[PDB]
Amino acid sequence: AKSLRASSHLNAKSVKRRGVFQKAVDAREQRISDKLKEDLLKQKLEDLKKKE
Amino acid sequence: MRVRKRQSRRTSTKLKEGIKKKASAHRKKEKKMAKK
Amino acid sequence: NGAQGTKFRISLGLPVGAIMNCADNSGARNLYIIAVKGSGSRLNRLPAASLGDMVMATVKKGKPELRKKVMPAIVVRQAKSWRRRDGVFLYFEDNAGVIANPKGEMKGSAITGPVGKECADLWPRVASNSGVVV
Amino acid sequence: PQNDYIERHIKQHGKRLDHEERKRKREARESHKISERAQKLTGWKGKQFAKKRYAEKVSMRKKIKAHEQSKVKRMITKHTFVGEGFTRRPVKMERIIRPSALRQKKANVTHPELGVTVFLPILAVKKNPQSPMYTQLGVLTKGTIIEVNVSELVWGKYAQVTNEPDRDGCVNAVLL
Amino acid sequence: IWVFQQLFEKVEATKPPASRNVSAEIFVVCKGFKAPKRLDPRLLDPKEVFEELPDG
Amino acid sequence: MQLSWKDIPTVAPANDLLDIVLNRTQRKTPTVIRPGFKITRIRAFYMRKVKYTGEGFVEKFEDILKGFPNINDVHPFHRDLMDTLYEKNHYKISLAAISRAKSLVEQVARDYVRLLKFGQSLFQCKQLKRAALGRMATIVKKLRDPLAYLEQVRQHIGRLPSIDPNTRTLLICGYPNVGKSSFLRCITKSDVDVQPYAFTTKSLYVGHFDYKYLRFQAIDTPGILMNNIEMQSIYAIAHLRSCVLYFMDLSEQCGFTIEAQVKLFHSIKPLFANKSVMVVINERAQLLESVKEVPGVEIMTSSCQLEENVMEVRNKACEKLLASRTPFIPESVKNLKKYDPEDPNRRKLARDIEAENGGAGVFNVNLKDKYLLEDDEWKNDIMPEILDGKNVYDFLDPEIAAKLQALEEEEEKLENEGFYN
RNA sequence: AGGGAAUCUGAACGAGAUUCCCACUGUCCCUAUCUA
RNA sequence: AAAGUUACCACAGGGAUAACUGGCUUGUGGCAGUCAAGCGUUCAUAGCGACAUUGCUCGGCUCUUCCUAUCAUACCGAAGCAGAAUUCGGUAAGCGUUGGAUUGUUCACCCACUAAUAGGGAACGUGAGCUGGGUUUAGACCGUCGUGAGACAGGUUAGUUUUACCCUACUGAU
RNA sequence: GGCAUUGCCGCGAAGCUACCAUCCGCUGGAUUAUGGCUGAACGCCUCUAAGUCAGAAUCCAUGCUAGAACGCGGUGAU
Repeated sequence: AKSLRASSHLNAKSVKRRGVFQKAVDAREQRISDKLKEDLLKQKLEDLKKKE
Repeated sequence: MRVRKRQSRRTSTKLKEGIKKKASAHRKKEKKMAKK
Repeated sequence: NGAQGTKFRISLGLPVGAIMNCADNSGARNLYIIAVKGSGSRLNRLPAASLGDMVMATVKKGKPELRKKVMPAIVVRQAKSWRRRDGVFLYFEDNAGVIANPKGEMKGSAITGPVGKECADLWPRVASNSGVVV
Repeated sequence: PQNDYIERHIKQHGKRLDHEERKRKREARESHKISERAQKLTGWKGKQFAKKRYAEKVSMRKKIKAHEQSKVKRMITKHTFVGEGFTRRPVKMERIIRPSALRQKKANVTHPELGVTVFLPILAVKKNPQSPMYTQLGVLTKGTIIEVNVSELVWGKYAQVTNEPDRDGCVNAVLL
Repeated sequence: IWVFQQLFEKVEATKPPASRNVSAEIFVVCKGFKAPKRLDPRLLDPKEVFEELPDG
Repeated sequence: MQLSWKDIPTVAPANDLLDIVLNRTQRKTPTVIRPGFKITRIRAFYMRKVKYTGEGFVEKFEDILKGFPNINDVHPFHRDLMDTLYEKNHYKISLAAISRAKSLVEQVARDYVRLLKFGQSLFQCKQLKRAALGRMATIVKKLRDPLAYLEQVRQHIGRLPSIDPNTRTLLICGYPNVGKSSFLRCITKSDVDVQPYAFTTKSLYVGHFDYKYLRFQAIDTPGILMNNIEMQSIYAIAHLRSCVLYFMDLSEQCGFTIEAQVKLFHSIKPLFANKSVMVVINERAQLLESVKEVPGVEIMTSSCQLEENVMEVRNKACEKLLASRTPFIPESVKNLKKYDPEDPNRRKLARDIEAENGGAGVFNVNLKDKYLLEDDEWKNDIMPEILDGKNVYDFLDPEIAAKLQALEEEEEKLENEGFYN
């Protein structure tokens, strides 16, 4: 059996990682950072609750 | 790679003195063989 | 040989030296396991079969025609609690297996009692000679 | 797979595009790679390479020289022979154990005057030097004169042994 | 031992000394032979010999 | 064994054979012992090496002996076919030399181990071991000629065709370069040269075809004018349960007289007299009727340029060789066209769907969008299946609103009565 | 009111011995837990 | 009359040493001849002579670590290597190297499974991690009775390193 | 309920636990054999001599574990 550090399998997995396999992670990251940006505005509204 | 075992260059005193006895043995043979 | 598609792990209930019943109408009533084909290898561990695994097994109580020759045997009933992917853990009443050639083709014409879901999935011709599945 | 499945393929499609370039450059590299192997190859592979390469030089000397010449025109741990009257023979050999493995019956004798070797059975052990005990035991150490059976067949009945059968396999003798 | 008993005169089992003592050997002798003119054909064949006794 | 022999372990040329067996005994056995050890370990060391080299040569020799087909025990066609292609006496001389050499090596090993249990020094023991393996080497050095022969026979028998003497066969004969190469070329898939000279073909080429649901094999032959190539053809005629298709060139071509074909046909007549002969033509016309004087012959005129008469010759050959309530069908199926694989204009299957969507094991098939519903807006089904300890499917029926309202009537019939106080 | 059947040994035997057949068990596969 | 001889030599006595890696060890035998690079004190006819070649022929249970001389797994080269399967060879020690019946002296092997069930070291590795079967009432000295041939339950004797609430490695902890 | 050298029996939480249960166990450079490029030595050639690309389960890293109690750092507290 091919090892975990078998050179050809590492290169085949690098063929994967430049396709769909990274793009889904690079969409998920944008959705996570979006909700992180959404988390500032809620807390800023609770700043303006006291500021009222 | 897995670098294999290296031979020593330390000649032990038993080796070194045994070398001298083997050398002098080769002399005594060569002096006899010279006569024939 | 013979097994269709992939094979997934279910618990091992039938080691080497276990007497299971015979389920087909070939002639044999029981079966004695001697070796398990396609098993792991530890130190001191016996080869243990499960449901739907081809073992090499001898007839102990049956027709003399089916004896004199050690032959492949696919286990159809386990009686040890294995797990299905649909939530439940299940087990049968007794250990039973059916005799076949190395190709996976059945000698008998019908299999009595329930046949396991996993065994009938992996072996097509067992499901061909099946009366009851599950 | 019919008969000549690659020869017909050559005779219809060719070898390669670069089959002649690869071959010619490889044969031109082999002049270097002989020397690149001779200065590498540590160990047993070096000794085997040196022996094969010495052989490949002497054979070439023979080709060139022949062309130039055709241009013009207690138990004993030594090997013994025991005669066929073994069953109750030792009168004077109380505890002189001679095992059956060490008994060689047919000496590999060569003829001097005609360079032919006849593998013949030993009849009698005559005169072993070093020990006159060994003459009576039948020991076949180097220098022993033995009697040779000429049943299979000018010939001399006696042969003097030349090898040390304790070391090598057989007994090797030369006729007198 | 039964088919021996009905095809011979006196059937005696031994396993003598100078056997292994651990091995499951029997040397059974069957002295005296009937030599019948009518031999039962279904008897001597191994298909009917090892026909197992029914349950209790 | 049966028809063909490709599966033979290779034959080393007796110098390399030594370099395999002797190197393996150097690598696989322990190699380092002091002179200062006990004599018992020195003995056991060299005994282990003599024996292991013994098993080495014997293993390689046994592979040769069991590997090659036992010539006089196989089959009468193959016994004689190998006898034509190879000097049968020398083929048995070579294998006899290997069978001799194996017994020799066995004798050597058994000798020197027995001689070895009496060694007194490491030197004596070493000299005896060197004596043993050197003696084995001398035996194998005497095998440089038969093993060189055995490699060539291994290579050439490995490429020989597999004829079946029990299937329906038909020999294809005639003078060398009549045009019978074009016949087997245009009857089956087998590449046989029609090169304009005498002995183009050098062996028995085989072509398989199927007619009347049966396996047939037509055997092309080099031709008869005696040679090893020529006698191969004649013994193929003699030993095969077959019919012979003798081909004639009634033309300027071939470079041989038709009268010589007549002379050869009537000369070789005895050994194909039992085979029910067919003759195909690819004072003067009267001497074709001289050929017709044979008990079992038929004459046919054909052209290889057209593909109908070549098939008709086959039809007559195979014919000679054999003697020797209403169903429900929906109109949506009847009106439907056939699936042409090389059509630019047809429906795309799921096979092409998964390729266009990318990959075999990566595409997930949508079970939805393929089932029939009243509204295709609710195609993407959720279906709860469980609500609070009790599964939905057990509660699920049509007219549950009317059935609920029946139970609502059964509410008010118990509401005013006074069960809830 | 633990079996059973043979055999070796001095027909049942005797906690004689051996072998087999049937039953049983953590001896083991493969250990896990509790108490003193 | 008895005498010569003894390495045919059998028993008692006196001498002389045995048994120290001086890099050990591995795969290709030996004897005789055929060539034959040279050297022989000149030099082939003072002789030695390599590779070839020709003659017939004490065992086994369990763990740790190491070696490669690798059985499998990884990548290669050669091979009539159509495909599959395989044979030889190279790099390669990263990781693997199974379960039962086996006791006239096992210094044998059976029958499967497995990708494969590779070979060795840790000088008395692993008998003060241990058992399964062998000496005969087995060491040494002295005596008594004895033709060549052995006994005597004579008589005197020796058989100390094993425990360390040492030492320190190793694990873990302040 | 006292008590039974835990008198005996059934079930059994918590805890502990089993391939008798379940989950999880990686990706970049440098190379070996080898295959090559340009190219000398040597007015051909030549994978190597100066250079140079690829290439093993190999190596070194990434990752994974401990943290030097006499290695260091930043930060809070008067």
